[PDB]
Order: sequence, then structure tokens, then C-alpha cells
Amino acid sequence: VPMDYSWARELGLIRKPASFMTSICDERGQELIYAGMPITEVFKEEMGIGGVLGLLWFQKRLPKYSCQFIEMCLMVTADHGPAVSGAHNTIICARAGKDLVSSLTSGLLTIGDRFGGALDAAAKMFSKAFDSGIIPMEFVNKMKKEGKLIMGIGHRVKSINNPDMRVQILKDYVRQHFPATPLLDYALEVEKITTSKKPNLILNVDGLIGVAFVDMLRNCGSFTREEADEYIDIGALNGIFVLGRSMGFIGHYLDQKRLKQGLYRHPWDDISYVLPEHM
Amino acid sequence: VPMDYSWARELGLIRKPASFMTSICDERGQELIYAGMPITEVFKEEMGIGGVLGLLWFQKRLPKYSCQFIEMCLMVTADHGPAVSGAHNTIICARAGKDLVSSLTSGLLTIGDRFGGALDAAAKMFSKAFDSGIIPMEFVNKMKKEGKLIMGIGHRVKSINNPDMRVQILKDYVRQHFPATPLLDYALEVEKITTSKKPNLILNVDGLIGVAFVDMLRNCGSFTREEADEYIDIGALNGIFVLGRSMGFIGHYLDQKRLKQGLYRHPWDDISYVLPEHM
Amino acid sequence: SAKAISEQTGKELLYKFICTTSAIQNRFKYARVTPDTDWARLLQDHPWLLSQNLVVKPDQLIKRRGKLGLVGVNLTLDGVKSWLKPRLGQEATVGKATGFLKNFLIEPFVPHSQAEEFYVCIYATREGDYVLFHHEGGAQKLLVGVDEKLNPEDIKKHLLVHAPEDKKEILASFISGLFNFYEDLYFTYLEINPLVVTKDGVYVLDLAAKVDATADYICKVKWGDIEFPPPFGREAYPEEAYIADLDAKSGASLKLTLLNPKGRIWTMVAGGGASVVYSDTICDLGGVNELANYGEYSGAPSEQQTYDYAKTILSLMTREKHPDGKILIIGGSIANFTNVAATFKGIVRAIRDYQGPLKEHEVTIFVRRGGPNYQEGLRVMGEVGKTTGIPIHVFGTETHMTAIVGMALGHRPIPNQPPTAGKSTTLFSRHTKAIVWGMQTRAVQGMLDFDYVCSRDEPSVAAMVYPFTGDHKQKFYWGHKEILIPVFKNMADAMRKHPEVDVLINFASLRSAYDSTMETMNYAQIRTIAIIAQGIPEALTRKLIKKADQKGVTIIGPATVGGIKPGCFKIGNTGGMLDNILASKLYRPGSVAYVSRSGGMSNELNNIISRTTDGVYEGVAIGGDRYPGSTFMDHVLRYQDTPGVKMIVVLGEIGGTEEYKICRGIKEGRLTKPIVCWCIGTCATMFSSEVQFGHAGACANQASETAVAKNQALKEAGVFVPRSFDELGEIIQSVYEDLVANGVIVPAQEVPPPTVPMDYSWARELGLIRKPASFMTSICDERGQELIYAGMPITEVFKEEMGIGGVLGLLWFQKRLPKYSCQFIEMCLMVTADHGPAVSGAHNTIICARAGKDLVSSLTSGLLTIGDRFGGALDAAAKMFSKAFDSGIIPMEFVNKMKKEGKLIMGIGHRVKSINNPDMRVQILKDYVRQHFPATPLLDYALEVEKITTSKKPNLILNVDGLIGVAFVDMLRNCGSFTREEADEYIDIGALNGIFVLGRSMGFIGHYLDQKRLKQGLYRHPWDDISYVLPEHM
Amino acid sequence: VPMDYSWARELGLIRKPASFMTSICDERGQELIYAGMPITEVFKEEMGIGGVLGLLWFQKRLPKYSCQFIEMCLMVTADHGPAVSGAHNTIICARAGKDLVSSLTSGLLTIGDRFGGALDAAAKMFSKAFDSGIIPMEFVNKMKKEGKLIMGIGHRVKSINNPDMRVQILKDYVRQHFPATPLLDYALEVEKITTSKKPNLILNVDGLIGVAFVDMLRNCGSFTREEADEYIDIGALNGIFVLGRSMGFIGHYLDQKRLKQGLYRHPWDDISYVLPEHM
Ligand SMILES: CC(C)(COP(=O)(O)OP(=O)(O)OC[C@H]1O[C@@H](n2cnc3c(N)ncnc32)[C@H](O)[C@@H]1OP(=O)(O)O)[C@@H](O)C(=O)NCCC(=O)NCCS
Ligand SMILES: Nc1ncnc2c1ncn2[C@@H]1O[C@H](COP(=O)(O)OP(=O)(O)O)[C@@H](O)[C@H]1O
Ligand SMILES: O=C(O)C[C@](O)(CC(=O)OP(=O)(O)O)C(=O)O
Repeated sequence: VPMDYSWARELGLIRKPASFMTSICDERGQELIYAGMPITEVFKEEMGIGGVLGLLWFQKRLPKYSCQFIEMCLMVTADHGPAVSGAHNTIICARAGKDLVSSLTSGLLTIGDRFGGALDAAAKMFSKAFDSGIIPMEFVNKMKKEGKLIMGIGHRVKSINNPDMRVQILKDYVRQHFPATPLLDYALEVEKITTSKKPNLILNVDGLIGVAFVDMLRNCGSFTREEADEYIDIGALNGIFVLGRSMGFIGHYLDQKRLKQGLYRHPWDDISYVLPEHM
Repeated sequence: VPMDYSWARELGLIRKPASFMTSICDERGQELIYAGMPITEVFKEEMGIGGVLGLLWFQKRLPKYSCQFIEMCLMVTADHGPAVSGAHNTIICARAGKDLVSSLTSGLLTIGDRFGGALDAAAKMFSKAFDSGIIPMEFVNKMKKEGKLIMGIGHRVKSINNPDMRVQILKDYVRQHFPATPLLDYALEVEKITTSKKPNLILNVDGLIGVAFVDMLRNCGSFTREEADEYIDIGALNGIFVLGRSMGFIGHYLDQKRLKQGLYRHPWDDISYVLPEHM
Repeated sequence: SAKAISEQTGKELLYKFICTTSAIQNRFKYARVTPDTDWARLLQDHPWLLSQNLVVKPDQLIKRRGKLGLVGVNLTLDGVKSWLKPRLGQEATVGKATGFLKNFLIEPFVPHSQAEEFYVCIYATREGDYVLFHHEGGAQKLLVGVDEKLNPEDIKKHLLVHAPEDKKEILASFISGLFNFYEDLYFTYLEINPLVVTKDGVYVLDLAAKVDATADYICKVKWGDIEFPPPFGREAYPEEAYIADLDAKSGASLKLTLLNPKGRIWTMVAGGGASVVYSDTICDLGGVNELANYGEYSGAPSEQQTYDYAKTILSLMTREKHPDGKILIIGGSIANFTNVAATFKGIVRAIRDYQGPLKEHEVTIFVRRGGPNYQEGLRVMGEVGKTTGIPIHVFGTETHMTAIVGMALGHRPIPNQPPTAGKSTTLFSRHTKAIVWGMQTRAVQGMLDFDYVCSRDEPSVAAMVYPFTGDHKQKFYWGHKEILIPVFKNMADAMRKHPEVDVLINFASLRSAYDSTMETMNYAQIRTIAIIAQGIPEALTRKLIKKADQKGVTIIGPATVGGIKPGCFKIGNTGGMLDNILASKLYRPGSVAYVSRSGGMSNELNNIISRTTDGVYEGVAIGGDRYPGSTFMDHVLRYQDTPGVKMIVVLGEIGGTEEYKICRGIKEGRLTKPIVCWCIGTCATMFSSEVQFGHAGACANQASETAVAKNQALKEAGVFVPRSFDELGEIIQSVYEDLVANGVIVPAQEVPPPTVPMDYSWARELGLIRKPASFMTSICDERGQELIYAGMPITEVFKEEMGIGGVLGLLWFQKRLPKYSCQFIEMCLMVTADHGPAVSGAHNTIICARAGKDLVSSLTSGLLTIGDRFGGALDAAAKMFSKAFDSGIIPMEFVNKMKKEGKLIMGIGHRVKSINNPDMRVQILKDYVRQHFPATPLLDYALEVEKITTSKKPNLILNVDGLIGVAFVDMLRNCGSFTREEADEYIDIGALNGIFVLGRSMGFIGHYLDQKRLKQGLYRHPWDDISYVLPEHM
Repeated sequence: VPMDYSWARELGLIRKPASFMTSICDERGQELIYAGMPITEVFKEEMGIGGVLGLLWFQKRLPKYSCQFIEMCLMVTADHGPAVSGAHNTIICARAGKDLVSSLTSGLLTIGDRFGGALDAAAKMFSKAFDSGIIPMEFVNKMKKEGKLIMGIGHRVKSINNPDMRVQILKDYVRQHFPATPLLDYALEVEKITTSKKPNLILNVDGLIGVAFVDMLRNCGSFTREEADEYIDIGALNGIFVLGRSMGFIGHYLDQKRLKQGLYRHPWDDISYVLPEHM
């Protein structure tokens, strides 16, 4: 009979290439390991959910202000009511008798470019202007002549002398605890220009978290500049919204099971049927 | 220096257990093989989409009426307008700028028990009643005493002397072409009982496809009795609706990209906020 | 708005920015003297004080200072010290106004003669800038055109005919340099008198100047923080500058000017021409000295902007107490687009914030207002009267406009019952199509509601142009039928697909309406342009006027609402909602055509002509700017050459000599129809010093430009002029009752219009219909002033230092959990965060990330594996141990029970770790639960089950799936927040399914981001790992 | 007491905007209508799954050659074995005990960039070469200088005197039945060039379905040239692969429930752990 593969590999007669690479977690040992740090030492130095998010997503032990800023961003992105396009889809799928995972996902896949995309779009827009060095007035003028609105600028109701309180909570944390916020100071000079046009055009919570996550990356001492640019490129700020808004989507799933809401069918009077005549 | 795994596997020194089994498709050769039948002979024998559905899902060369009945089921389940719970979620995800796969899926995941579940529920309910030997009057009286509505019985608009045409199209094909329909005759005798209560309580397209697919499985000669009963349990009529309704959900995606509809936010006056006082 | 700058501010702008090949002399040799300065600072900052003689002048915008004895010529520094002691800080009178002398300027003496003094003046007119010159300073005139330059060769031929031969080359290079300084820094006036040019160079001795203050967005870096002083006689107040700070940061207008801060009559009037009419009526009724402020708010300000404007007024009128009480006039005409509901909701919020001192000062509030959503505005303005005890008298459209002035001042009683109640002549026709520039959907729907009620065949708007979105179609209404109007990114696409369009309605901003109007005059189909924006600079408007004269394009505006032709066409928001179109009967023509400066008083002119006359034929609001695109005679000549008009109504203003062209057009026989006119701004001759009203052109530069002199001059011209605005409708009617008596006007039979259905939002807001809400929610509220998580606001979430587990208790359980319950939840999300890539869900996320999919698709592809076999033992161990514990069976009889049923205990049994080799995630969490939880009865049950299964195999310990499961039940059952029937529901509906999914999503996103870092290619499973067992030929 | 919304909307007292717009299906009448065709005449005219697939997706009556070509595309893209990245994920999710919808979806969401994205990419690439009119030799050399491989060219085993038989089946249908194939003849002239480099560089089934669906769109007479260009842009060939491969993914789900396969855990020696040291 032929030799077992596990016996041949253990005593080194053969070698087979590993088809997968991983870096975030080691679990074939005596202890679970998050990016080199064991699960017991994760809890002894009291790094939180934002602390293990720096281990799993960046393989870096972030400073305690960078951990606590990440947690602070997950509570402001946690929910924004049932009217948004993702929390709508979770409610429709929860009311159709589906499980938690199907209902979460059905609204979680609405996150993308138009819903939940302004978080990553404001980071990429402001970092492109700050690195390719132009003054904030030349950036506002550049966006206007190519017909692009600035992402992360503009709130529907909360304008000025009436500030968005999620923005003032997070901006107060960034000013005291972060050592240097160059892109935040750039983006706060951009809204000084756009609030001279309309009072509404302030930094969103989408545009605040976007430009302060970049300042958390390239000004905390853990990341090199090409590493901190890589995470904005591959979408680490997409995952901040997705992990944040998943908490309110699961809370939206569990809410429709409380209330025992039946199956939803959209009314025919809210739909405009413009079908072809016979084609 | 260690030996290759591929060299040791090809000329027979080592053995390694295969961790997967498949039986629907063989592609590691000169021709694509669908369940033992090559892709050239699939097209020479003029079996269609319902003919390859019998190969990929059941591994059987079904008769030409069974292949064509499957194709008729996929066209009546193809779409039922945008007001249903899945076509709603596809439209919301298409209007949120997502791709085809994300938009299809977000409404495809609503299919389950309340939306799209009456295909498999009316099959299992009527099969359980027919195999238990109870007459159609004793089945109607049984479900009344358990507080259960008969799945696949009932329509809200088209009742009697006013038939559902999708039901009458498919019942006509089943009457001429199927060699024996014992469960359809059972389900058409339950309909003669429930239509003496309300005119509305007729066989759905959900409930005629369910009982004629069971009659297609166990009375076409390809399947044994325990083998046809396995497909109803593992969810072959779930896949008939899901493959059928994917045809209209992609058309609902391509419609909202054609019409260039923007992002949907649900109106606040249609939502009833019943939040706690300060908890 | 031309605002006069000081002599110091103009000289420092000249010395920094002039470009002269001759050297300007005494550059920056100015020293500012205030009565609160230190002379040691001046002698250190500027060292030229001792070295030469000095002259001193008050920098208070005083003209003719040398003839009032306010210029001390050829004074040494010690003579300057003695000069200002009887002058600095006390009173003087210049004409009528009288004020303090608190700003003086030191500049060196210049030795010159009367052959050395010159005079250069550059001022802006409509047709260009006149450059003046005179040789005996102490006159040549040259018009430089709108897009024309001033060359030095042109100065020598015209301006310099009497200048001496050796001084021509030094003036013509200064005047050329002075003129480009005027154009680049946006001046509207620049006088240098005298200008001294000796052999040493050019000495600028005095400087009077005005700049176009609406050009601050252009000249922000050249002007700097430029300060516009108030005129001599009035002081500068920090509440005035607060409101001027709000005006410059939106398209809405917010003006405030304190005339007498101890005055008892305060006005908060909407509109810059409506507030002039209210100030005319107050000053007519003997309330000149008691009128406390001029101010207006217009251009549809928001609720927050109107709150900030109101709380400034209410804080200003509640400083000191008046014995007779105080009067607050919250007036205004019928608004066109200013939302009266949101406007008055900002005012009543300021009254509720100031109801304390408003009772002390005996403030009686009189309200008259019409407009969009005004019934909601007048409702909430009457509720705040009774709940705060302030006597608030609320009126509306049925009341005349300035009736609340007579009721407040005590001239007429308050009725108790009507509270709570080559230009072309034909610009517009029933076939007129228009293109709207911008997302003004309520404006476009208002035109479309106008057209259906006017029985038009097709809508007015053909296309919409918005450069910040792609080409699409937007759904509108044709009555009760929905239509689609195309939206275009480019103007050229709209003009090409729609050649039937001859009107552009330009809703671009003040910094976009110049380029959007230059771009649309490249298209020869557009014969009429309406510019809505207020705040375009006067130099940029005159280039629009210049090209409109060349292209033969009528321009209505800027700073206008547009105009309305009943039966044919309306521009944008003119006439307001359809409530006012039907009330003023603007769906069919009448015989009166009106032209008017202001657009909110046109909606009052719609109302006055409707109730006294068979209606309006065509009304045009030409805008409040200094240089409108079309004047009165651009429209009065059209109305004279129109057979449908039988009489004309003009509503002028103060400033400009436009209404004198109407006087000349009558004497030459060109205008023959009866004309009724009234120029508003009669109050401005009763004030001490000059006041700048809300409109950019409402400034009487001469004695003829006053509205008192213009109303007098139209009376000998045969124009029917009332004594005031409150008798304008009496004389519109009286001319009408003559034109019907002589048979000139035959009123047509009244035909009912095609009524539209009511809006749903309008019917829902005031409660005529009910519609059931098809959704319920409990976790989050976002249509408030603040985001709310289950009754708790977002600031109190962060104030009370609850974490991610704290908001998870709010979003999922709607409960304020204790701090150990919030922290145990976070620990469960940290141990379930990841368990390597070998598990089924982390596999699927890696395969989907290696296929090049996004974060959301890759996370989801592995998230959908969570279920029963992967990640299901968390909820399955909780339901199974709770069912055993609630059934009363002991832990031995539960181990025996599931042995007989062929069931392994969920949450018992770990592959490698055992008793005496403990799972560390279990030991971390069990130590938190034992020290912090009050009681753990199911954990003590599940650890007695574990004592039995570890006596079978040492391997069979509690998992982290079965520890979190039995301790989350103890978290729900024993934290005190939950009842048992409610805590059992959460386990039933799957709260521990969400704990695993939210925890493991953190490691699945980490598995997505890891495969993008490593740049792993597409995965394709080996064929030798798959055992193909396909049928033989079936 | 306020009037009903449904009553006031019925007698025309109020108006409310329809927030949705649809064109593909009308369920609210006496018969189900697929883009102007009732469900009865769909079955009278013997238009098949591909016939209703032109109704739901394009709102057009395609000719019977365009309907039957569309069906043959769904038959050849139906499955390609279990080892591809989507059929893997469906098998892992089916072995983890999940339902049909979740298992289909977990492998369906792999489709779009590197798995199954070459179908829409070969259409867009060859159309852009054909429209911006350059000869096939100047297209092969243009992609070489840009460092881009031609999408839809190249098979791992198949080549001349040994063709891909799915390609040969579909090419004979397009040659016999289509009236004009301008882009297929272009892509078969690009194929003559790349086969002179390596014999394996032939037209894929991803490449011939891509260029003959464009030839079906812009040469069947139903479509305007701007209409046919929009369907390629909004992803009509993304939906052809996804609706096709869903037959094999549901067949892969039903196969692992038949075989009763247990939960899959990947081997640890096929994964290469490259975690940081203690970061
Ligand atoms: C002119 C008017 C119609 C439109 O003004 P508006 O809504 O303030 O202006 P817009 O919406 O165009 O936006 C203002 C600026 O915000 C910019 N903006 C908007 N959203 C933005 C975003 N997210 N990011 C960046 N910039 C943004 C716009 O691009 C615009 O640019 P621009 O001013 O440089 O062109 C309105 O201002 C108005 O009512 N004016 C007064 C009308 C009036 O009084 N006329 C006489 C009445 S009788
Ligand atoms: N910087 C200066 N040096 C010398 N004389 C000056 C200076 N400024 C003004 N004067 C004198 O002031 C007189 C004119 O008064 P002026 O200031 O022009 O009155 P106004 O208030 O109308 O400007 C001139 O005769 C001139 O001699
Ligand atoms: O509310 C009003 O009376 C006028 C106004 O708010 C703004 C306006 O037009 O200013 P003006 O008339 O002074 O030129 C309006 O919306 O019409």
C-alpha cells in the first residue's frame, strides 16, 4: 500500500506548496494568537475591540488613543435609523422570516458607493488633494470646474451655529489625543470655504471619520506612509462603516422579530409602471 | 532534498484522501461532462435548460416532457412585479449603485419561508397528506383543527369562473403530457373542497408547481420513490423558484440601471418610531 | 453694494497695489489716532513723526473737513498734541448728523502751491467708468467702457489738455496705474482731491473711495479684513456686524442697521423692499425718532439663520426699558419662495428664548405676513402669544400690508375678528419653453402647476441643467399625471436637444451666475434670461448688460424673482405657491401690466391689482441691483406697445434716475396709456445720516435720486401718484373705474381653472388625510436635532462612557445595561473575533477576496456560512443548557438524558485542550463572569455538567461557544434589566447568533484586508483533492 | 376625523409621488404581463426561457435565433466543475448546513472580477477595438504595448486540431443563424494572430459568448446601436454568466446534501502562517 501523505510530510520525504497565506491569527497552538500577540496578553494590557481591530486588520499594536478612536468611530456609524437603504433591506428580509445572517447580509450588501461609500470617498479625495499639494481654496475651485461635489462636505439640516453633534464628539477627541492632524486641519479649512457658500456645507461624520482615520494611520507611529496609504487603498475605511453599521443592522433584525412584523409587500400606488406597449 | 507531492502522487508512492466529492460535472478532460453526458451530446439530443437541469440537479436524463415542464416552471416563476419582497430589495440595491451580483443577491436572500416558500411547502404538505392515506376532505378538516392554512391554496384576486392563467397553462401541459398525476388529482380535489368555502381558495402557481413537480419526480420513471422523496426534502423546489426568480431579479437590476434611478431613502412618515422613553 | 471705505483703508490699498512707473511719495506715511491709544506706541511704530511737519484729519468719512476747521495744516508734533485736545473725542455737526470724533489720521505735510494740486476721480456708471481730471484742484471727463482698457495715449488727448508739458508723463502713468487699481480691487468710486505732483513725485493727499462689497469673494486676499465704517452720525454696533457676518455666508440676505438703539419701534420685516415700505409708513405716522432699526431678511433664509437674526433683535430691544412699552413689527409682504413656516419657527424659538425680558419691557408684537406655508407660520406665531404671555397680534394676506403700523402706533384700532383667518416686445407666450439652471425642483413644479391651471398644452420647463450630476430624467407632475423632464450635465446638450427653448431661468449662485449667463448667450435661441441670484458684483453685471445689448437678449435681473404673465408663463417662484396663484387669480390675464424693482412687493402688487382690477396682464420684477439687466423703460415701452395692456403700474425705489425716463417718455408722447407709480424710500429723507437699504441700488447719491423727489416729478408728468403706498390700491382702482366707465376696459367672463389635486405632504402636515405607517422601529431615531440610540441621545452615550457593548445594549436590547454587562459583551466580541483561516467562513472570505471582490462581498461570502455547523454552537449551547436548567433536572440527569437521545452536549468538548490543560479564552471570560456578575445560576449548572463529562474524557470541557452561551443567558437573566419572559425571547430570536456574527465579522474583514496586502491571486482548487463520482452515462 | 389616504387618492383629491419606476413586469392586472406580453401569449408563441429572458431584461421580442442562442449560452455556462472559486464556496456553505439560498449566494458572490468577469470584459474589449476602428493586427500589438492580455483569448489545454467543443457548438449556431457577425469575424481574426504565437491562444467560451452576444444585440434588429451599447455597459453579460452558473451552483448544493458531506475545515499544512513576531 502507498504511504500516507501525513506520514510522508511529517518525516520530510515530500513537500507540497501551501496554497494559502495568512497573517492575522494563529490558532494551531496552545493559545489563540492575534497578530503575534496571544489572547491572554490581549486582555492583560486591556486593549479593547479597537485594540484587536488594530491586530486583526493592521497587525499593529496601536496606541490607546488610536484604539479608543476606532471604537468611537464604530458607535457613531452604528446606526442611522431605518430609512437608509441598507437598514431598509435588513428590515424587509427580517420581515420575510429569514434568519439573522440572511437579514444582516441583505442590507449589508447595499453598502457600496452610494450608501456608506462617502466614508472611504472623503478619505481618498482629501488625501489626494493634500498630498498633491494645493491650498484648500484651490481644491474647492478644482472640484467645481470638473463638476464634482466634495465628498464628506454637506449636511442636510445641521448647518452652522447648529453643529452636528457626532462630528463635535469625534473632533474633540481627535484634537486632544492625536499628536498631529494635518489632513484634519486641511479639511477644516475646506469647510471654512464651503460654509461661506451655504451654511449646510460642513464636514460630515462621513468626512470627519475619513480624514481622521488617515491621520490616525500616518501620524500614530505604527505605520509607514506607504503602509498607511495601502490601507486607504484596499478599503480599511469601508470596513469601519461595515463593522459599525452591522451593529445597527443586527439591532434592526432583532427589532422586527420583537414586533412580529409580517411580510412586506410594497404598495402598487408607490410604483410607476411604464412598461412597453407590446414589446 | 524532499520529493514533490505531485511526483509522489502521480507515480504512486503516497496516498492522500480527497476532501471533496462531486457528481454533477466533470471538467478535467477533453469535453465538459454534465452528469456522465458530454456537452456535445447534450446539444445533439436537443435537451434544453430543463434538460441540463435534470443532469446537474438530479443526474438523470429526464424525458422530454419533464425537461419542458421544468422550463415552463421557470417562466411562470420568472417575475411577479417589483412589489414582492425580493424584487424590492434588488431595486434598492440597484439604486444604491451596486453591481449585478450584489443587487441580485440582496433580494435573492429574501427567498425563504414567507417569500418564495410556498413552492416547497405545498409540495411537502400535499405529499404528506397523500402518502398518509387520508382523503381530501379529511385533510382539509385536519388542517382546520391544527390551525394551519393549506399551503398552495388561495388567491386574492382570481378565484373561480375567473382562473389564474399561469395555473391553467401549467395544468394543461401536466394533463396531456404527464403519464400519471396522483398528487395533482389529490390537490385538485382539495381545491373542490376549499372552493365551497370561499371562491378564492384555488390552487396557486406556488401550489400547482409544488404538486406537479412531485408528480414529475415520482411518476416519470427516472426516480425511485425514496430518491424522489429526497429531492423534496433537500430543497429541489426551493431551487426552482430561486433559479426562476433570478431571471426577473436581474431584469429588475437592469431596469433600474436603464432608468438611472438614484439612491432610495424610505420616507419618515411611513415609519412608526416607537422608541423607549430613556432606556 | 457700494460701501464707502475710510481714507486710511483706501491709501493702504493704493500703496500696496498701484502700479506706477513713477514713484509714489509718502508711501505708508499714515498714523491712526484714537482717544484710546498710547503715544509711545505711535512714536515707536512710525519714526517719521518728529522729523517733519504734520497735518491731521478725522478719519470718520467726513467730507469737506477743511471748511469746518477740522484740518490742522502744517503742525509740528507738539502742535498736533495741542490741536486734538479740544477736538478728539467730542461732538461736531456736519450738515444734520452729529457724532463723536474718535479716529484721526496723521500724515506728513506736503510743500505745494495751487499750481501743484490736481483732482482725479474715477466713478462707475452703467455704461462704464468715468475718469475725471481737473487742473485747479482743491473738469475733464473720460468714459472708459465696460470691457475697455484705459491706455496712456488716451489720457493725454482728453484728460491732460490743461496739464503742463513736464507733468503729462507722470500723471498719465499714475492715472493708468490708478485706473487698473480701481478695476482689480473692484472700486465703484475713487476720488483724490487734491493730488499733488511736484518734482519729488506723486503725493496722494486725500482719498475718498467706495468698493463694491459684494465682490468680497473675488478680492478677499487683496482687501484683507477690510472694514467699512458707518457714516458720520451713527456708531458701529457689534450686533450689526454679527448680522453682516451671517449675510456674507449664504445667498440669503440678512441686513441690520441700528438707527436709534433707545427707540421703541423695532422692525423685523421680510424683504428688502417690503421693509422700506414699512419704514416709510412708520416715518409717515410720526415715528421717525422712535424707529429703532432698519433691517430685513430675505432670499429664503433658513430656520437657523432667522433664529440668529431674531435673537439679535430681541436681545437689542430688551436692553433698557421704555415707559410706554416697545413695539416689534414682524411684517412683510406675500413671499414668493421664502418658506414662512420655517421662517416663523425660527422667530418663535427666539421669542421663547427671550420671553423673560420681553414681559419686562412691555413688548407688543404685530405680525402681518403671507407666503409659502404661511398658515403654519401664523399658527405657531399665535400659539407663542398665549403660552408666553406676550401680546402677539397675528394677521395675514387679508389684512393690508402697512395696517399693522397704524395699529401699533395707535392711529387705527385692532379688529378682533380677522385674526385667525433689438429687444422684443412679447417675451412670453403660451408656447414659451424654458430651461432651468439648477436643482430647483419646487420652483419647476410651481411653473408646472401654473401651466396646468393656465390650461397650457405643454409645460414651461423643457430641460434642466445641473453640472454636478449625469444626464437623467426627473419625475414631475402635469396636474395629476406624472411626466419626466430631462436633466442635463451640459448646457450644450440641453440647447441642442431642445431648440424650441427661448428662455433660460438661471438659479446659479452669485459666484456662478456670471459664467452661466455668459455661456448661455453663445446660444442664439435664448432671447430672455432671468438671473435669480443676489450679490453679483456690479462690475460683473455690467458685462452681462453689455453682451445682452449686443446679442439682443432681454435680461430680467439679477436679484429678482422673475416675473409672471398670467395665462402664458411665470418665471421660477414668481407669485408663490398655487394657493396664491388662485387667490390673486393669476391663471387668466387682466388689463394691468406692472413693472417693479422688488420681487416680494410684486407679489403684493399681484394682490392689490387682483382685488381692485380684473387682474394682471404681465408683471416683471427687475431686481434690486444697482444696474438691472432691464430697466423700467425696457418694460414700460413693451407694455405701451402691447394691446392687451390698458394701464401700467410702476413700483420704483430710491436711488437711480430710472423713473425720470418715464417722465421724459410721456412728454415726448411715447407713453400714452395711464401710468400709476409710487417710489418707495420716502423715509430716507427723514433720517439723520444716510442709510443703505437691503437692495444694492437703494442709495440716493444725488437729490434727484430720492424717492420723495421722484414721486413729486412724476406728478407733473401726468402719472397718477398716491400720497403713500397704503393708498396705491385706491388709485389703481380709481384709474380702473374710469377705464371701465369710458369703455376702454371690458372685463372678460370668469372661467374656472383646471384644478389640481392637493399635495400629499401638504395634506398630511395639516391633518386632512391619514395613512398607516407600514414600518415600525425602536432602536434608533434620526429625524431629530440629535441622533438617538433607543431613547438615549448620541452625546449622552459618549458622556456616560458606555462603549461598544453599551451601544449594543441600546441597539439590540433597548436597555441601559450595567457596566459589567457592557464590558462582558465586548469581551465576547474579542474572543469570537477570529479563529484562523481554516474555518469554513474564513475560508470563503479568503476565496472571495482572492477573486478580486470588494470588502462587502468577501465578508458576506464567508458570513453566510455562519449558521448551524459553523458558529451555531454559541446559540445552541445556550438554548440547550437553559432548557435543561429550567426543567429542574440535575446535571447528572441531563448528561444521561442526551446520551439516550443520541445527542452530544453543545458547548461541551474541545479537541485538544482539556482539564489540566485549560482553554485560555474560557478561563479569561469565566474569571470576568465570576468576579463581576451578581449571580450565575446557569454557569454553575454548566460547570457541574462539565465536571461529569470531564470524568468520561478529560477532553470534554466547556467550549468558548458553551461558556459565552451559558453566561450571556446569565447576563440577560441577572443584570436586572430584563424580565425572564423578555430575556428568554432574546435567546429565542437569536441574540447569540448576532454575537458570533458581529465578533467574527471583525476577523473576516481582517482576512479580506490580509489577502489584499499579500496580493494573492485567484484560487482554484486542486483536482486531486476532489473525488469525482459522476454517473456512468445518466 | 381625517379621510383615508386610499380613499382620497381614489377620488383624486390628493397626489403623491411614486418613488419607484418599473418596466419589466405588470402583476396587478387580470394576467401577468412580461414587458407588454401577457403570460398566455408568451406560451402561445412558443418563446422559451430565452424568449422571456429578452422580455424581462431587454423588453423586446427577440427573434427565435436570438432566443435560442441565449438559451445555449446558459447551457454552456451552466457548470464548470467544483474546483472553480464560486462552486467551491457553494460546496463549503452547503457542507456547513446552510440552506439553498445561502449556499448559492456564498458562491454567487465570487463572480465578477477574476471568476466569471471575463465574459463582460471580452465583450467590452473587442467592441472598443472594433468601434475605434483598427485592424486586428493593430489590436494584438496595442494590447502588448500596454501590457494587457486580451480577455477572451487563451485556453489552458485546447488549441488547434483539438478545439474547445463548447466554442465549436456556439460558433456553428452563430454562423448559421445570425444574419451578420461583424465582431465575431473580428475576434476570429484576432484569434488567427494569437494562435500564430502560441497554439493555445484561442477564443474562449468566455470570449465567444462575449462577442456573439454583442453581435446578437447590435445585429438582430430589435436594438438601436445606442441601446445595445448600454446593455453591455450596465452588465447584461454579467447576468448571462450568473443566471447560467446558478444552475450548476444549485446542482452543487443539492449534490452535497445527497452525499451528506460533513463540515469542511481546511488543512493547516495547506495554509502558510506568516504572522508578525509580537506586533
Ligand atoms: C441663488 C439661489 C437660487 C441658489 O443659491 P444656493 O442654493 O445657495 O446655491 P447652490 O446650491 O448653487 O450652492 C452654493 C455653492 O455650494 C456648492 N456646493 C453644494 N454642495 C456642495 C458640496 N457637497 N461640496 C462642495 N460644494 C458644494 C455649490 O457647488 C455652489 O457653488 P457655487 O456657489 O460656487 O456655484 C439662492 O441662493 C437664492 O435664493 N438666492 C437669493 C435669491 C434672491 O434673493 N433673489 C431675489 C429674490 S426676490
Ligand atoms: N497731506 C497734506 N499735506 C499738506 N496739506 C494738506 C494735506 N492734506 C490736506 N491738505 C490741505 O487741505 C486743504 C484742502 O482740504 P481738504 O482736506 O481737501 O478738504 P476735504 O475735507 O474736502 O477733503 C488743501 O489746501 C491742502 O493744503
Ligand atoms: O418675503 C418677502 O416679502 C420677499 C422675499 O422673502 C424675498 C425678496 O424677494 O426680497 P425683495 O422683495 O425685497 O426684493 C420673497 O421670498 O419673495
